[PDB]
Amino acid sequence: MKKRLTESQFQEAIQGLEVGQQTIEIARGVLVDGKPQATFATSLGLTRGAVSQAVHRVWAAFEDKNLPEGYARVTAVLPEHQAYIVRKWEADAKKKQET
Amino acid sequence: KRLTESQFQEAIQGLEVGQQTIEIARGVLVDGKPQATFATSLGLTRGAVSQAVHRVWAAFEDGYARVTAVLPEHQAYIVRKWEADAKKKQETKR
Repeated sequence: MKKRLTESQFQEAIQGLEVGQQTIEIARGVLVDGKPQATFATSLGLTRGAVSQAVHRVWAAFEDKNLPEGYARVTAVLPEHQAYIVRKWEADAKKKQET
Repeated sequence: KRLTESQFQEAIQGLEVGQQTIEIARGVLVDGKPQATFATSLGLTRGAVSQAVHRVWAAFEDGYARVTAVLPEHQAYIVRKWEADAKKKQETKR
């Protein structure tokens, strides 16, 4: 990452999305305001996983609408060395997209 | 087999599930009720119930990191196979 969205991108993300208002507020706070997830867990009395779950739903909604040709979205838990390779792949991807 | 409420609380913190999953897991692992009671009461498959209980138990039992990325399809498929091969390894390990 970082994983960020403008308000305009955020609206596109939730456009026609089945999602509750609390999920939206957390998602907004994390993705467009840039706040850490742990703060929303503490303030709202939610587990860190519930918060992560809310952020992911909106982020995924956006990406699924903005996948370049030949690309796909993945979320997965991986041993650290594999996570390292993914980051490299992600960075390489981004440079090509930019170009 | 079983968990304390203290252990239960600890195990559910990182889980991305709905309250139903959590409540089934409490009933089975903390209060000790059979799984089939929840499949029957709620109208769930036994698989959905076993999966709910397992997620919570595995969280108690268990060099890893969470990644989220958009990649060229060939790499996306590899991540999914890695994840799969990793969970079947963590299934046995020994």
